[PDB]
Amino acid sequence: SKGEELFTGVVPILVELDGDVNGHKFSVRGEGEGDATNGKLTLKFICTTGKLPVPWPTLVTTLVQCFSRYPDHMKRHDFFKSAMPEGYVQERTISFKDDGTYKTRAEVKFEGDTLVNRIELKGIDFKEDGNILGHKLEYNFNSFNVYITADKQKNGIKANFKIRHNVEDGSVQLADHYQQNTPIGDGPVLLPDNHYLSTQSVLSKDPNEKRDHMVLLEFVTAAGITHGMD
Repeated sequence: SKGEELFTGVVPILVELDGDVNGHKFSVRGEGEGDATNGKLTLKFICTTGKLPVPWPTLVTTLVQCFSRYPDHMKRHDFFKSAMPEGYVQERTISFKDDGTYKTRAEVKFEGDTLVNRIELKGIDFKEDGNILGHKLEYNFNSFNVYITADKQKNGIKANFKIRHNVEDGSVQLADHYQQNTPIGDGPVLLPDNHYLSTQSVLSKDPNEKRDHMVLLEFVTAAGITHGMD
């Protein structure tokens, strides 16, 4: 790509999310930076409307897979960077087992030198005293493999995967993710062979921050392609 060239160094990131879950309206803003060469990013998120009405871990996947490290032998399979700078639309349905559903639409693109993720999230049918609206989820995350496939009649990619959030009573809350990404612009993109993204996330708190917030460190490497060396 020349989309690839845009990620050779450290890139500033801005994330803005506008949310509505059972009529609770909220906003989140995140800032930090990404380094695709090492598949690493660092971000701090603030709930700008006050107290966040859902648990922070439930928003992680919604809150820039263009910062994945693709190994050399797999560069031909990186849709996310090939869509830059014009970007891509990322849509999900996140279905919480025995509870509500989030639907998300985001545009991920450059605005000047900053990579921007701008999201709208709508959440419906949540149980007012279930694990989500009742804040019964632990503050932690885990590592996941996200399987990527080429959209079979169209010009983007797809992914489905399960996130498992720990609940405070020792159980797990499932969040089944269905994802589609499609380019904003018109010019050629890379359509990948089947592979996956090996993802790891660590959450923390800033001892000096008294707003409702999440600090996040993430490492993401692509894997699972046998051919393309030398």
